[PDB]
Amino acid sequence: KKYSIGLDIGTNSVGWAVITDEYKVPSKKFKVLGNTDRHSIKKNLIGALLFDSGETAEATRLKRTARRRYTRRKNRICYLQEIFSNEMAKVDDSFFHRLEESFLVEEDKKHERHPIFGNIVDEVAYHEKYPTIYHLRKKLVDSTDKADLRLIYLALAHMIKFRGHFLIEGDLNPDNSDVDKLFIQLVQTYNQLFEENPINASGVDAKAILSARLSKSRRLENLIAQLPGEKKNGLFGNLIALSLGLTPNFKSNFDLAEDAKLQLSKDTYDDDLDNLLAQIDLFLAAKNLSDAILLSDILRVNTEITKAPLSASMIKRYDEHHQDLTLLKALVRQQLPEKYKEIFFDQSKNGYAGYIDGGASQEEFYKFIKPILEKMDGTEELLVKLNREDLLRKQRTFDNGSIPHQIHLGELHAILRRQEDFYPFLKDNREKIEKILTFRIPYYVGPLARGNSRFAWMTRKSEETITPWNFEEVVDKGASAQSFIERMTNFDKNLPNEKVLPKHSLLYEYFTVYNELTKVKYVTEGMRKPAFLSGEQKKAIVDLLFKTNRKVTVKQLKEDYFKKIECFDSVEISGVEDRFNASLGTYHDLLKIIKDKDFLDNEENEDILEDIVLTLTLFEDREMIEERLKTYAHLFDDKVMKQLKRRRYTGWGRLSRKLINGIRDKQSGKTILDFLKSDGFANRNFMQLIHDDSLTFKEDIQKAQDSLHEHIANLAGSPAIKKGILQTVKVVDELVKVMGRHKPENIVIEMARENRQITKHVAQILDSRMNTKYDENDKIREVKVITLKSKLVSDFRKDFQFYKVREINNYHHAHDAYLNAVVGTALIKKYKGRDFATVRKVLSMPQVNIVKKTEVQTGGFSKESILPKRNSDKLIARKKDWDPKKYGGFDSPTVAYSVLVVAKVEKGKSKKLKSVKELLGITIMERSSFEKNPIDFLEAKGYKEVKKDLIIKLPKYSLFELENGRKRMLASAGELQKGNELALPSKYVNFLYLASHYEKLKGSPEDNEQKQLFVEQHKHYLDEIIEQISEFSKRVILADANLDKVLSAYNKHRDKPIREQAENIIHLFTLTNLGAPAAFKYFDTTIDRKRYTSTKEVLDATLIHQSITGLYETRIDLSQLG
RNA sequence: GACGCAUAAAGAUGAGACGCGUUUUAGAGCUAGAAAUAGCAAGUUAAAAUAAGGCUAGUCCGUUAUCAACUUGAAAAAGUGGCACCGAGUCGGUGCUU
DNA sequence: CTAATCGCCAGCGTCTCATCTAATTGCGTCAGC
DNA sequence: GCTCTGGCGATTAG
Repeated sequence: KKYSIGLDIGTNSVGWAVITDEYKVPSKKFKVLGNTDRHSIKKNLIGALLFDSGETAEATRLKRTARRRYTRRKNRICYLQEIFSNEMAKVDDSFFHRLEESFLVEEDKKHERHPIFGNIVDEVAYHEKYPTIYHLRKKLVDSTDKADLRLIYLALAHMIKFRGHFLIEGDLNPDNSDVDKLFIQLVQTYNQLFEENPINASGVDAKAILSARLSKSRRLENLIAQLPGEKKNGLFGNLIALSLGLTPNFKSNFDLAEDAKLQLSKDTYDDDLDNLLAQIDLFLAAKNLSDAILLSDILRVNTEITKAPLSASMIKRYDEHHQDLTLLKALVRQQLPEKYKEIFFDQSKNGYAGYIDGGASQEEFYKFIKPILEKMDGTEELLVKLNREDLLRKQRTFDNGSIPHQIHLGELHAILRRQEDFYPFLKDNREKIEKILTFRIPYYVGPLARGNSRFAWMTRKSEETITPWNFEEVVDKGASAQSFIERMTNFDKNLPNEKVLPKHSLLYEYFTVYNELTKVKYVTEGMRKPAFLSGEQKKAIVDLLFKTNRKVTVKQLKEDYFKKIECFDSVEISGVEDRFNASLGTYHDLLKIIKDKDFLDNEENEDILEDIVLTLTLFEDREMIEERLKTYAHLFDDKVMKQLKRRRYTGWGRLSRKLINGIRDKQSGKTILDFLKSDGFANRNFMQLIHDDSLTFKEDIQKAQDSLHEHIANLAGSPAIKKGILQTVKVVDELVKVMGRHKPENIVIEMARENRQITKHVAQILDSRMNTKYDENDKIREVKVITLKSKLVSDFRKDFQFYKVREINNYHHAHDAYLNAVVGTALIKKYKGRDFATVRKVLSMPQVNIVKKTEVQTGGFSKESILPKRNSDKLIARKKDWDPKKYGGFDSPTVAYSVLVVAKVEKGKSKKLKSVKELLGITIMERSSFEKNPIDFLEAKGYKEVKKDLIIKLPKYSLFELENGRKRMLASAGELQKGNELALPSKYVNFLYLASHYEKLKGSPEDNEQKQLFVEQHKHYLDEIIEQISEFSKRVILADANLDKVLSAYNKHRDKPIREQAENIIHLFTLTNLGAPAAFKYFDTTIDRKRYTSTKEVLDATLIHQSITGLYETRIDLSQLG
């Protein structure tokens, strides 16, 4: 007996079929186990498996990072307390305790209920003097009197905890930048640097610069309007750098210095001055103007007598808010009394009371209040403010996302420099506080673990706790920046032990250029066939036409080389379009940088180069590059080092160094490069050298050279296709096992992926898994593995009237797999099947094995939102001591699996034990506690005298079978899902597909009237379809109300055309599809869903255990338990 | 079938940081009143938590992938279910055979 | 003191750095013959 | 040669 397997792979399904030799599906008699009353089930060999798609590991990553940002921040404050503790032991020895316990309710506090002062009068006075924290910060910055230590700590902690962003490097001075009339100093500097009496346009001032946007479309208009220049730099060649930075890196005018090379504000300025000193300013005022623009974009109050602009801006905002509020209140009271209580007392709307106490944002408040004041009188200023987002604003909003940290730090400095006079400790350890504020872990060091994390790579120099003060004396920076890169680069395919070489490297470029050049097929009149060049000619031509220029075309090789002879016009070439795809770029760059010849041509020096290009590829910071290059300082001049350290390379190659240079034969003593250079009159390239038996370069690879999951998990692609592939691999294995341990003859695969290599990998995996019997001479193909496109099956489907609709049932996966197998087997035989009646019989079969994979749930504990306190038993505590009846908490957890527990429980007024049997919900949070010791766990839950052996665990999608062939799957401890299929006969499906798509052609225009005539003489199929649906829904669905609503809805619309009627009959199958109930739409009526919330009807049913294929089964009669 | 150079649109993993949002508490409400109530005044901020927690005690870990039942085995992992013919409402009927 | 109904709710925006994959073009190779 | 779908708080009725 010989058979064949057909498969169809997807993201949420897989379909399998087995055909013997005539496109016929066999049938067999399998046996069942358990305490039931069955012994044999007759099953057909075709079906599908259904699961739910996997998901990427990105979201989890984000959560992890967020965690790491709350562990460090809480430390950032604790350090500060360590510096204040002793001093704070003298003023109030309970300040920190109250700050810690402020969250608890009034009764759980073991101290006073006022955090700061411990009094009522002092607290009220403090809140009255400083309405906000910004008043306190500005007062501490600007005043000169002795303050209280508590206020200093509060201000410092508020600045340390919220510390701005780190996107700008350098120094920023708000005092010298808030004055935006500096442009006159720019004009006078421009006049003094270039004496030609420049002209300018009067009318453009600081405010016009303020309104300018980052988009160059408005920037060009601003620059042409502000000054009509006299030269290229005047128009836009220089002012762009002054306004924002020299973003272009190409010469706009020769007069800048020589060319244009400056960039924006980063760590490059300290070297970019080398561009200007050679051509000695506007470059100093450019920074001031750019800083002025970028700082006045966010700050309104310019500095006159204050060193704190941010606090002044916030105070001004607060005062304007108060004034606008009182004016609006008075006017609204005077002109529209009826709306008053609607806007200032109701929290359920978007009024002012819903803006402060409710949950509305600025946009909703403005959109709700604009029409209210639109029809009023005396609302011009408020209306114009509402269009600029300045009406009744708050201090802490989203717009604060663009505050640099260099602002915050500035204020901190001031707050110390005064109060250090009265407190010696502040002067003693000011630098500690600054370092606490402005310390960040570099992105190339990562976590600071001690070998217990699978994410870290850091290497230490000693053994001691790591703090911001002794960071650079415990951790190692070069050894960490090296491992940050060495843990991601590829290995050499030929030898899986060596690291690859950087893409730009002298050895690698030599290999590439010689490999390309050695196969030149030059032809001449005298020599009719393409010969191969000799070693000395290559050695001459490489330096003649490669070490002097980087780019060479065909003309250069045809003319320049043959100048010594007369055959320059008689040599023709082939295999090159117009140039060579190789160059000695690194050689030319090092020649320009070093300006020396012998150091590059000498072989003995190449080792040094092998490091000079290595570091320039690994590191990215200037400091570490300089530290590594310090070793070779004496080799070149200081100017040479300064110009060299500005060169950066990226990328990596694919061939290591041990293979290109370092391995040689024992009978020749030459390396691959040597042979490729001087093979002789007949030359061979890398591919011919490596795959050669005359020299011992083959066996070296063989002597230089595993579970399934760890090999699957290394493919490239989305995890969904990986899940599908892993399922298919096991489906094939079980199918092989079932039918007598005889391997198939063909396997036909078809992929279907959406957002020609994954198919080649799956085919490789299956072929390597199947072909094991290895011959001894050379290689045997016991089985084949065919690959098929998706067009052929679709054409065979749409040509012979084998239509399909996906809304009826889940039977189309198996039919697709069967058709794939049939078409492939037929097609690989001739180098359109026969007896189509067999195909129709197979596709009209009522028995197909559809199984849904059972799974235990994983994920988050419960819903992420925190709910207000209320008296209920569904609230989950947030910490252990926070009782949800006083602080709120989470609700609606997620269950992992359920358990069938049978035992006694006290009940009734008599307080007596009664036998009971119920399900239970073991949440994700409680899984470990149950699995560690179940008996105690569910004895503390209420039950007692529990039988140990009768406990059964039921994952999601467990299958129960009830009376009259009614199947329900399980979804939770208190909900069920439908589990049956509808097997509609083929003729109804064929008619129903043709009725739809009525207005659009399906084939030739001359062969379409027959389909119409068919639909008019078979119009009366709709009643039969409705009767079929009604009978099925009466037998297995039990949805009488929805069914008799659907019946009336259909009966009311019998006069509509056929197209709409059929297109809406298609919509009615949502009532009978398995899975979760869903709401569908008829013509105009809407039908709501019916959900099964009672799970007590499956405790007397039969529990079915199923295999992945679905043919092996186990049945348990639950009526005998108890 | 696989390997080394010449290409412009998407993804897939890991690291370092900002700005909001939500819960509880603090910021003394007044007057007419027997009562349920009514009239007025105020509103912009701060503290703590941000998966319950763990031991290996780190300025570290805790939402990805894997998962029918029974027998052996801590785990790794290994094993367990007859064949032909006629038919078709979720699979039946007949004949050999352990 | 439980079973059939109808209805409402679910955390979200942004910035820097590094390493891998891959479909088609033309280049010359092996695998084989 | 060449190859979306479970939880939760209300309603009236057996």
